[PDB]
Amino acid sequence: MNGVYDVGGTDGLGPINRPADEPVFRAEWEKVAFAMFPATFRAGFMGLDEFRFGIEQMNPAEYLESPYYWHWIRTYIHHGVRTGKIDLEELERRTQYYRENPDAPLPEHEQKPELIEFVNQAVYGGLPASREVDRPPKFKEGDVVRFSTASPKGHARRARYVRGKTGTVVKHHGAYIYPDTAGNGLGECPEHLYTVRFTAQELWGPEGDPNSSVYYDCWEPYIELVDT
Amino acid sequence: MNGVYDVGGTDGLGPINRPADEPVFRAEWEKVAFAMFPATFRAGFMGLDEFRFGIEQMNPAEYLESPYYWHWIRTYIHHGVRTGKIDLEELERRTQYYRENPDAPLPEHEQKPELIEFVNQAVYGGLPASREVDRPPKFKEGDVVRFSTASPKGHARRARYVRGKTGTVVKHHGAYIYPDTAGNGLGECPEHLYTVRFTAQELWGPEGDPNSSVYYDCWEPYIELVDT
Amino acid sequence: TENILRKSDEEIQKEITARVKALESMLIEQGILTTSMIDRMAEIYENEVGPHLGAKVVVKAWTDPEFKKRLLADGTEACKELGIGGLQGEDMMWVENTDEVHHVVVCTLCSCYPWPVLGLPPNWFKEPQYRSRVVREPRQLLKEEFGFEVPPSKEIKVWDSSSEMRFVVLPQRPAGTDGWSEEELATLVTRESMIGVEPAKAV
Amino acid sequence: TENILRKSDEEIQKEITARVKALESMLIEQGILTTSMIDRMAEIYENEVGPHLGAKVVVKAWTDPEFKKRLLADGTEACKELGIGGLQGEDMMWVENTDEVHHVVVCTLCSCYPWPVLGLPPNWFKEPQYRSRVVREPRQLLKEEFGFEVPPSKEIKVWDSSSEMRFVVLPQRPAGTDGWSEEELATLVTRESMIGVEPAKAV
Ligand SMILES: [Co+2]
Ligand SMILES: [Co+2]
Repeated sequence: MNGVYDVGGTDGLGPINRPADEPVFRAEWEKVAFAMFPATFRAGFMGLDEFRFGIEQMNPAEYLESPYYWHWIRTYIHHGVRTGKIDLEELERRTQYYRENPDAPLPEHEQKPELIEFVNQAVYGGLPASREVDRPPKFKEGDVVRFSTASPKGHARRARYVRGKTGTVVKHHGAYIYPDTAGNGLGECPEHLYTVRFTAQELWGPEGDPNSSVYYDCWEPYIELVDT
Repeated sequence: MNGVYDVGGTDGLGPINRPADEPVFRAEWEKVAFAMFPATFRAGFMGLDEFRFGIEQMNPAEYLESPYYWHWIRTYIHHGVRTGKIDLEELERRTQYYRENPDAPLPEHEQKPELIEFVNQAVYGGLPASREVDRPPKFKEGDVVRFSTASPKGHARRARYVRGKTGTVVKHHGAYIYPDTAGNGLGECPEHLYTVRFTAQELWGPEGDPNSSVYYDCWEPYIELVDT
Repeated sequence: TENILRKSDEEIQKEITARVKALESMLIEQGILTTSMIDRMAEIYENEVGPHLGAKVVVKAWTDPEFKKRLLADGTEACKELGIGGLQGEDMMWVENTDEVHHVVVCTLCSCYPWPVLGLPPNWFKEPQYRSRVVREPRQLLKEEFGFEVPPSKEIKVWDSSSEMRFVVLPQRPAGTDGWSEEELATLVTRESMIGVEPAKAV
Repeated sequence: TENILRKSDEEIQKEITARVKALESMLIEQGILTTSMIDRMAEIYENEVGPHLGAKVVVKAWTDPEFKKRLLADGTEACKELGIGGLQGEDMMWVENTDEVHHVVVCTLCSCYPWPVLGLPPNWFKEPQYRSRVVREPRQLLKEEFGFEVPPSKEIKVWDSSSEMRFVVLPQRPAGTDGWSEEELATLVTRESMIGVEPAKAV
């Protein structure tokens, strides 16, 4: 989607806010937000691509100025409601309950060794998105390609700043989960992945740095051949 | 500039909020904001193009959700500070004064017939931006042109959605004040103006309406010839 | 749309009111703004300049083929025949709706609107929702927001006012109005019909 | 940046805290989230996984030409030699800074970062300011924000992580470090030097 979240190249966002140092988690709620990532993933709320799409659908004004982990909370709620796992009305009632009683206890529950097992496995083993496909790569290093001008209303990894631009294939990485299908609940449908080099002049015109290039990853359907 | 204000084509902004009816001015402050337009213009705070640029430089989150006329206030303050006509510290002090004393009187002042004269002249006579230039038009109806991919950091009327796109010249309107110079305090520097037609498929790819076209006005430097 | 970071409308209005009164006090002291100048501008756009002016132009075009030709050839000059023109309407280009084409106007970059014939634009026209979507999904927007269904085979031309040229839609004359007076026809011309988000009133 | 519509940081934190505790209570009742699972995830990224891991990889590459070749050929496999890898670092591609080229990484679309070697990203990396500007004005950003001046003649390659491939910068080894031990060299490798916003520590 052509969401505001796709900020690459956007002007007027202001100076970078960067403290000399900071903690990993600025508040207890952040630790909870973070931990809900593997929790909702394991529960089937969504995959990684869908996770991103939920955030992309946020109110732009809220997205631009809210604490980072709040974006994660928004996507959990989005998918919880989508899958019917979260009842919004009950969530609203509980929110008010905790507003009025911030120190009220959390529900009684049993600890589950399987959840710790999942955490250790996901953290140290990873959640690889690489997949094998039957078709060979359509492109190769050195190929001059043009990025698609398609503008899907659903999830995609097509930054507005690279659309319709011409670049050179830097490397073929093999096949991976395809965002355009995965992020929209349409399955993995793996596609070959390539890193493509775009000159700053190609991306920004005369205002671009005369000695800079941006490397952007493109799934096979995103690009078409110009010069082999 | 590549500001968020350039919303044409942006997804996720939400449903249109449209009451069955509404007053021209929803509050007294809106009438004041509106009237400050000809007041600051006459005072030399800025021209029309600079007026727009001041709004484009607003905090995006504030821009997207603030009442319309607040945008006007922001541009008045922006240019008042730029020209040195408005002292920010004094403005802040007065703001707090009126926060604490909302019914406090406005400064004593004499009415000026010249200001009413200006209002009547601007309203009924207009502030025409059409200008005469020595050079003849470079393009004509029927010409197939391509919109520039330049990305000026200052003011311009180059919507991101039309950049690099190919269209057909619909009409030559004569020469007008050029935004790229005017909005950046560089003078009128008039350029010929053209309405260009872009198909929805050209702008949005396969997601575009198969039977729609967008007409966008382009100053001469914005477009280059493809096919005469 | 919900934004957990946003203050209440009440608090927002209180803050804006104070900031505006503060800025106003300074411009007043500078001698560039007065209470009479404020009242005059407001009076003009609250009671003098409005969509009834554009309606007069539309009905004249509907009942005078020659004027219609002049209107489509040079909107500014044609409107001057009726004493209509001025601020933010110095350059007007009228576009004719037909059985094959439907026009709709927008200012994706801000809020540009033909003040001399329509007065100040309604808030929705100036907001991000309409502006962002109309150039991308005009057919769906017209149906969903305005209950106006434009057949897939009928072309929708969206006019984005990126320059000082102001686009105005000349809606088609509704059926069953043969021989109606200009005054009677005017009751069918709405601000929405001249923006292109709705056709002129039926019946 | 100032936004007159925005609530105070205090009110924002109070609201978020309540909403998170509410959502947490529901996920707990569903049996998919527990207090031990929360504490375990936090413990890992607060004390176990951090930039000290990436530093180990950097110093090994600096002192072992063969490992460096393997690192640049296949980042994931090379890092596995040191028992480094996992979540959000399943696919790593390391890029070498030289006298002719400087690399800098970003995730313009969100916040993608190589967790296995750098831990969780600092907030500025995840924010709109850095993300929007680095692909457009990398040279000016490095100078203005990080006090890092990259000569106009030196190419700046910006790597945007649009896929699961995670880019990591192998900074140049600072001068005057001949014969230093891997432990001593590690003191010069910062999280910033592996993002590309700063070179490794001088001296
Ligand atoms: Co406008
Ligand atoms: Co990211």
